[PDB]
Amino acid sequence: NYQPTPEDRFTFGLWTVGWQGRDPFGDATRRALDPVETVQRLAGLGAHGVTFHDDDLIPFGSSDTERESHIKRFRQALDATGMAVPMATTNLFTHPVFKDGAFTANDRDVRRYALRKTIRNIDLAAELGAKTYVAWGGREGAESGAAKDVRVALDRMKEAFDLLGEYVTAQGYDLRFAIEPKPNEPRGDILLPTVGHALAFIERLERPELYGVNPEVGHEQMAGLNFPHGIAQALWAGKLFHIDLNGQSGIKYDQDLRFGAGDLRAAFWLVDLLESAGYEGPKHFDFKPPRTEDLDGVWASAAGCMRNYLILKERTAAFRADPEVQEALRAARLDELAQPTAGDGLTALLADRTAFEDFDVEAAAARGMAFEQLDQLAMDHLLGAR
Amino acid sequence: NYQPTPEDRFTFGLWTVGWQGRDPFGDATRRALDPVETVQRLAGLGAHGVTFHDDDLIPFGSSDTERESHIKRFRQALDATGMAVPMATTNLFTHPVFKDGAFTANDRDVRRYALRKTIRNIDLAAELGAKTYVAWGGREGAESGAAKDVRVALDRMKEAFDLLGEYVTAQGYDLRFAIEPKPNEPRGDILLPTVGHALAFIERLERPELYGVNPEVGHEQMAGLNFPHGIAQALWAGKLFHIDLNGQSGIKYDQDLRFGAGDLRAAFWLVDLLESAGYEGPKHFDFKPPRTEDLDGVWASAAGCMRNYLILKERTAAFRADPEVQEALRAARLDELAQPTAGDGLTALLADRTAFEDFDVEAAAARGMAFEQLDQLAMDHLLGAR
Amino acid sequence: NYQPTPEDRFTFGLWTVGWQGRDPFGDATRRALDPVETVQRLAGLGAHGVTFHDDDLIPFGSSDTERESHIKRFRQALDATGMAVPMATTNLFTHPVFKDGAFTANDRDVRRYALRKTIRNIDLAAELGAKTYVAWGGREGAESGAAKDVRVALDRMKEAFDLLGEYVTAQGYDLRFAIEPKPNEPRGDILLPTVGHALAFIERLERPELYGVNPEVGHEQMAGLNFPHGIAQALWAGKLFHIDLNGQSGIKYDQDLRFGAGDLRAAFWLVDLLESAGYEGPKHFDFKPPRTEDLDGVWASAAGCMRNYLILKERTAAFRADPEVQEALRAARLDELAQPTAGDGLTALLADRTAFEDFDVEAAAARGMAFEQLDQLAMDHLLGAR
Amino acid sequence: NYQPTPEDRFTFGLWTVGWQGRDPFGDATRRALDPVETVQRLAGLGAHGVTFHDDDLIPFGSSDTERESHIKRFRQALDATGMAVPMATTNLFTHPVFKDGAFTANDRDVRRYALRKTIRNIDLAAELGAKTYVAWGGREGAESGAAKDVRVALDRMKEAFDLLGEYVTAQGYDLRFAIEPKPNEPRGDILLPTVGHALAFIERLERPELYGVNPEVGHEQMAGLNFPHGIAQALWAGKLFHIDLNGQSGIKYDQDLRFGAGDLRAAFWLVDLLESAGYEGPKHFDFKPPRTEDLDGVWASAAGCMRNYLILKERTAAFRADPEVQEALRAARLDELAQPTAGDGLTALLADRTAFEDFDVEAAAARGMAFEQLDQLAMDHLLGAR
Ligand SMILES: [Mg+2]
Ligand SMILES: [Mg+2]
Ligand SMILES: [Mg+2]
Ligand SMILES: [Mg+2]
Ligand SMILES: [Mg+2]
Ligand SMILES: [Mg+2]
Ligand SMILES: [Mg+2]
Ligand SMILES: [Mg+2]
Repeated sequence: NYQPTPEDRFTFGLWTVGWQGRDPFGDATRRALDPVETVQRLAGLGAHGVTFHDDDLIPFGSSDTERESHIKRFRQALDATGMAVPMATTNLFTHPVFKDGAFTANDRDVRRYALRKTIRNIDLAAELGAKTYVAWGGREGAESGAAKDVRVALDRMKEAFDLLGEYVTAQGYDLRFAIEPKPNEPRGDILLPTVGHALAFIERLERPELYGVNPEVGHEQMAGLNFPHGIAQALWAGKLFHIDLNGQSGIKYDQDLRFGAGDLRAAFWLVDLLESAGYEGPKHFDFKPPRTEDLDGVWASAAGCMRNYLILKERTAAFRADPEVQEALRAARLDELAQPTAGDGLTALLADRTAFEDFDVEAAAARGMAFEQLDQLAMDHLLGAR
Repeated sequence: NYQPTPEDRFTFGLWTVGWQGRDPFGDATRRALDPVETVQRLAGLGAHGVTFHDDDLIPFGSSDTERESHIKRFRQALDATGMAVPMATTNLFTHPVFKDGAFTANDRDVRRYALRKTIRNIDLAAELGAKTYVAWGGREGAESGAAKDVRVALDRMKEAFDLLGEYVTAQGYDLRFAIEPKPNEPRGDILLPTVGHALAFIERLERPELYGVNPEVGHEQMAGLNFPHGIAQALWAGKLFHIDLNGQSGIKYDQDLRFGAGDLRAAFWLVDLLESAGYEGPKHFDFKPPRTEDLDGVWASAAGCMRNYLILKERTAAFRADPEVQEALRAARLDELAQPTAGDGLTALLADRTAFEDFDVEAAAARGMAFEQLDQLAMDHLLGAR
Repeated sequence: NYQPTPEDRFTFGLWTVGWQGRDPFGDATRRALDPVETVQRLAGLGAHGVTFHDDDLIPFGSSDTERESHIKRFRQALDATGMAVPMATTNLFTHPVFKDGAFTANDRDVRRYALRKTIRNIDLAAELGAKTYVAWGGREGAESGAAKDVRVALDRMKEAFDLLGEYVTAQGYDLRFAIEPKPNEPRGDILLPTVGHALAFIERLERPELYGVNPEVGHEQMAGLNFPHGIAQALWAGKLFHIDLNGQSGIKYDQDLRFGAGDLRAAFWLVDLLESAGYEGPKHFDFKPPRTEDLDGVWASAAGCMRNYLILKERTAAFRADPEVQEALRAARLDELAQPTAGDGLTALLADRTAFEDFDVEAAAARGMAFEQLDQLAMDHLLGAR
Repeated sequence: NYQPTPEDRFTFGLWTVGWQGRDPFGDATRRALDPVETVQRLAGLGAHGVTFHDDDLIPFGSSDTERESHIKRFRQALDATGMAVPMATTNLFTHPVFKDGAFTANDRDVRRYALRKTIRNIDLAAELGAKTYVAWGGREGAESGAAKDVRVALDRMKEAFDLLGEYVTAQGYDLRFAIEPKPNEPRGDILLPTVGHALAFIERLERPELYGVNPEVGHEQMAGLNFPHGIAQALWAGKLFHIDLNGQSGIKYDQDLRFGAGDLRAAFWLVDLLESAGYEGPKHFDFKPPRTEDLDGVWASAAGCMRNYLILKERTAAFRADPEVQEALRAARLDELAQPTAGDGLTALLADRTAFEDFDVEAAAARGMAFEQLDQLAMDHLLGAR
């Protein structure tokens, strides 16, 4: 059985299964969903919780009276189901006012409203229990080269994040922020386009420890990059506070496909890394069930997300448990890459003649890497052909 | 006249015009070049200096006797011509021993030799006058997911860089390091794949002030990204210690085309940024004159690099000098993006009702950005159609 | 003053200037437009005419009576402004019924509703005077491998285009069909993804003379292909019945930027080929005025498209008439490419010893191609630097 | 034990296992191989045969006498191992003389040397028993816009393929031609960039029955295209004369990875289509054993290719025979896609009111497609989880 138990820590966004199918060239094919219904039906599927946008839970223009009730209805649903809200975020992209940006919009009033919209939802995620607030600067970018000065916009993004962290520190909320990076769509080019680009911005902030990254599979495969390597660098820096799982079939529009689909081998490697690294955070799914589907094909696609990750857990664990693989990893000197290069020091490395004058480049170049053998061992494990 | 004077600070690599035309599917079409000849012929073209690889100046396997003379011949050429050597680097990719890596190779002896090869050329760049040493980890990557643990390899890259900075600090060399980032080719995926990815690694080093980035146009256009935005973030962090200029015609093999070719509009924006920012460093050209050309088409392609940048200097300066553009930039509230969002503070932003309750999202959303007008003003300036 | 006149045959879509700004992450930012408004304003901007989808002119569900009023309004505007309707097409993508395809939908009733919607608007184009009917299978395609047997779907695409030629041939209309190819978006992979792919599909039709291509610049650049080259092969086959001009900044989503932006050099080589071949057809812009813009920005974008085209007409003509260029071309032996390779015959080539035995292969290979000097001449002719 | 036998018709290139590791940034890492060595070793690995370039078997410049000895050696090996030579091709890319193209080179003497080199090796293939001759115009293309008039170059490609069909038709050989399309590398843009582009070129030939396609998986995936779809259109046109199996990790350089790697799901859908269509031709691997590997790694890569294929043969067959899948397909109405859209005729469809007036468009659009349940059934059939 590859069934999900809330111990698997699988989370979905209200907007995932809720996607009504309105694409750029077509209209909606599915009706709108209730947040309460989604929490309930996602619970019988084995999920651990749900994440949300402000605009997903509280309609825009809603009075405070309507707001409190939309929340009370949602909390009674989470309480009665057992669901969690590990993460929250702000729609700072859908409304026409967020056309040129939110935090980096050329118009100051817009910037100032984006901050107020976000601070309000931060307050909500605090009382609901969320430990991470994600930010996706989807509109923070341009289609022309003189419409935004990146240098000056990175100043307005720093300000906003450092203001949002001055509020969390003042309030005493147990929240840490996570930047979701995308290279294009909805804007032509987005600011902070990669995991590395956001990881750098963080170290230029005032309280860099409150900020981290929320990487998405297809957001990096949209740029031709290896998401597992990106997760590795963010792990290597301690800045994987959240992750978004899905599928992407090339360098094209953001498909937001179910996990496992797209590049299957890269999903095998992703599960290998997270499980070797001990990722104890939410495994969040940001997929858009295709507009050709109905509500039954919506829940089927959310169960496949969970089933596919679980099948990969079993295949990636069986792969590292295999003595044949463990011997092949040793054949490929992966054990010797964890050995420090110059623990003797620079002075003693500079006196090693065996590291230069008495080194046989030619014997060493003749040494094969045995990488092809290790890789077919992986493919047969992924396939269950062992 | 769009002629280059050594005040333009144009530099080329010995390997650029020296490229003999050996591609993956074909053999060389051009003969090898002498370093001395290249310095001389690049000097009559108006260049300011030349950069070099160890293996470009000193053949591999060369005795110390041969080495000193290859250098003495090169220095007499630079002295007699007036050429500069602003930057140097190490071939840690061509030799078969660097197949799986140099600094992050699974085999420790290889790692230890890569360091010794680099420390030797560092010494040379010191005495020659170079102020930047560039590192291109072209082989630091994989084609399979179990052949390299990125987390452990980033540990071996940190060690090597922190060892190379322990040597520069001990020797007292006026050198700062620059990481050249590439996403793929020669390996399937390379470690530190973007400018952001390298900018992050730097802030995880022990002496982060000695390290910076050397971005290349086509290395970022290979990933679908906007090189001007990348230069902006690196500028915004003070970590543009060097730059590599060329052309790339899409997400494909590294074409290393002349500057101006490829995405011409992005080269207009690149020159705009560097000149607005006051880049006072070397404008280095990393182009491979096509293998269909002869030595006369080699020097023509190096003169076009310089001519194209100069034509763009004149068009980007005329664009920002135009009152019509200056009015359009004000129409697009680019002046208002340099205004801080909440200089009144968080407390006063939280008390501004005009930033939330009394804000007319609808009037603000109705406001157009006038970005299309500013952009045609740029296109007509680039074209000289004003 | 590169100013357009109706004699330039610049057309436009009603959905181009009409785009309201709705993208997959954002609501509409602009109001809907009345076709009579579009006709009149683009007639003051120098256009030759407009084009349309069925549901752009007659709202979906409209009764016959409402239908005829909408046409009569439109026609009154055309006749008053002198603007013609050179091409028509059908919306087979916006409605949910089309979510798995129109002619290739897995359900037969939808495939029949498509042809009928279509034939209904082919009559209308015959009345309005259109000479080309364009078809774009944006919904013909898939995101999954067992959702569409492409081979069976092509039999359904053949059936439809062949039923559509039987109807035109029976009613005696002076209309020809053109296929707009696109590689992806809205579907994961779209059937007939390139200009070539549909050139081949056309040859498998019963009446292959009624069918050509509507290439769109951005569509080929979403697969990393050379648009001038593909147009060359449609010009060679004789199947360039219509052209759709826009702009694209690489392999991403269909940005539908205004013509000239994206890759200026590609636009430079398209206007060369188009004007050296005598494309007497309509120069059609299928752009999307960016959602950051108001209606004044919108009309400024349509102006840019036509201005940008006419500048390139001025610089490609000057290029091909430059005596320096006409000498560079003879040096690159582009005159000899026009000489038949073997006008003497097979038996004569096989008897020739100068084509094998006595051919000096090392001399031919030492001859340069002089391609870089030619290209710098074209770069300076594009930028007004000659 | 998914173990290959010659009855599986798995062929190989001599340049595949022969690759020495030379890439554009690196020297050779492996020694050259003797064709007799390759024939024998791949005969112990379960292959049906090998393929070859002219210069892979007869060194360039070889005298007729040296020529005949090389053939006789090779043939002795073939006859001893039972391994056949199913396809031959010509190297028209490695020598400098081919740097601007072979059949489309701007110089006529090179265009004639090409056809003669070629015809020389077409004789050889007729002797060795080959039934397909493949042509790959890796050098036919350009990096500049005025270096090649594509329309005139296509007239030179037509001339050549038509002179080549006149020679085969005169000598009575049981050989057919196949075009290997590739989008880029070694040239900036290669002519006939896709499967479709050459399907159309073939139709413009005098004897269009002697010409099919040699699609390569990685070549289409270097343009972001679906290889199973393109093969479907070659199977539909009847022009799939040969297939080249490898692996590719997205839009980058031709990695020529071993089959199975890159996108496993694409390989899963290719083996489905190939085995459901009855492709009786040779299953040819055009991979490049990575330069990180020794000769034992090399032979392990050829084994992987054939093993990976046979596993997919096991899982696509089980998929299409699963009774659960055969019910999912009927639910996705893939049976109705096989029903003609309008077997009743045009006049009967136009009389039908149930195809317009009385069609319930909102019901059809509310019906789901059940595409996600089908695909999870194919994901679990691929991974052995059903
Ligand atoms: Mg997404
Ligand atoms: Mg997300
Ligand atoms: Mg480069
Ligand atoms: Mg470089
Ligand atoms: Mg388009
Ligand atoms: Mg179009
Ligand atoms: Mg290949
Ligand atoms: Mg091949």
